[PDB]
Amino acid sequence: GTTRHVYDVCDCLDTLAKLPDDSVQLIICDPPYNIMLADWDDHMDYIGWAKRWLAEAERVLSPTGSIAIFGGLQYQGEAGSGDLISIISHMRQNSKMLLANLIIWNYPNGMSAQRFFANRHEEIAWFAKTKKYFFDLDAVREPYDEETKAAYMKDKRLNPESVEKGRNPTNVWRMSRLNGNSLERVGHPTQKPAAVIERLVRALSHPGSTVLDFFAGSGVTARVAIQEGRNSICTDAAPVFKEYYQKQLTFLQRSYEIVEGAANFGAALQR
Ligand SMILES: Nc1ncnc2c1ncn2[C@@H]1O[C@H](CSCC[C@H](N)C(=O)O)[C@@H](O)[C@H]1O
Ligand SMILES: [Cl-]
Ligand SMILES: [Cl-]
Repeated sequence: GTTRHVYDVCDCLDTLAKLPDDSVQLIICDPPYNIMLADWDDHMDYIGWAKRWLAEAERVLSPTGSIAIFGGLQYQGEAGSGDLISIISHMRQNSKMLLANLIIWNYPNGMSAQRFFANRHEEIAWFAKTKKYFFDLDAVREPYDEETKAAYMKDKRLNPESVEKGRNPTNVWRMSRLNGNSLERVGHPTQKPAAVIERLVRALSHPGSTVLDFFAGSGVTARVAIQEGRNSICTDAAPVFKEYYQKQLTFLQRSYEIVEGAANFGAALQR
């Protein structure tokens, strides 16, 4: 009943290259949306660079696996950059994966704007490797209060089972981002709130399966994986990632084993 979690500082392609085909159940992907100066030696645009890990991501996913890709739809056209649409368009043309849902993360607060509608959303593209993708809706249903539940149980037109299990969360999630006073905050500039990752982990992966994140950033995926009983592999190219990861652990003050080093990826792949 003990889960395994491996972490290390690596480039995404180097991590993927060490993972065998169909060995991962879920991938959390919140990638940078611009290439680096040196990348111009081999590419002419963002997708040219991104196509490599997107292909590798699909390769390591199991037949029942899925990948959630975070991104926006505000790309302006700057060379070397792109957004979630650049990725989706590429996938429609070159991948057999299915777009099972385009989730809208609608957050409450943000900056104001005088010349346009203030931005209050970012997206999550959920891609499934095949039609046999795993999905656990009941694990993420939102229960009605005892009052609403009662009013529905009296309505013979409605199914009692559905009422008791709760409502489908829908593909529009109203969840707030982390603020400067959040207890989760480890220092990463774009740290994602555990709440959003949790819903993905619960709905798109089963207990004891492997969750992979090669742009781990703050290491939030490992914390969620540990909490939900999943195994995990988290890597990020930034040396500071190790610090964030260790910090995530302190939040966990349960049976799990932490292992450093890409050479040990296997520990987290074992079912
Ligand atoms: N080649 C690479 N391999 C692995 N990780 C990389 C990488 N290039 C960047 N990263 C890491 O990926 C993470 C991206 S955070 C991006 C958040 C959000 N998508 C946004 O655009 O604001 C960072 O932690 C960064 O260190
Ligand atoms: Cl959708
Ligand atoms: Cl993060």
